[PDB]
Amino acid sequence: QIIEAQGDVQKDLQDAQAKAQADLAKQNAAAQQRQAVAV
Amino acid sequence: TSVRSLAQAVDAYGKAATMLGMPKEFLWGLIPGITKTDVEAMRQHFNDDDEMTQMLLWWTPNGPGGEFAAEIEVDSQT
Repeated sequence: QIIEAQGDVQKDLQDAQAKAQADLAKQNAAAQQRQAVAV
Repeated sequence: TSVRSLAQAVDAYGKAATMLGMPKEFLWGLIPGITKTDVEAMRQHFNDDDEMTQMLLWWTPNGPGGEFAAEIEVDSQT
């Protein structure tokens, strides 16, 4: 039970971390395309 | 038909069970005041699903033990 609780809290922690990383990557790609499209 | 007091017989039998490793099931019928009917009653109801037997089986000097004392521990850990 203790290991399952720790695994669940971890799993949501890395799920939030992965979502944040994906959002950061999307924002970086948007910034890159915005700065590259200008000419 | 021994003329031994209950306290002496009980403590000696407990020491024998704990150290010589005699089967405690047979030893139940040797304490004075307990007959074969009492032994059969103990055997029939020793692991009942009711809360009474579960509480009295996993009993510790600092409160009930076993799963009852494990539930509070896992709740605190959670």
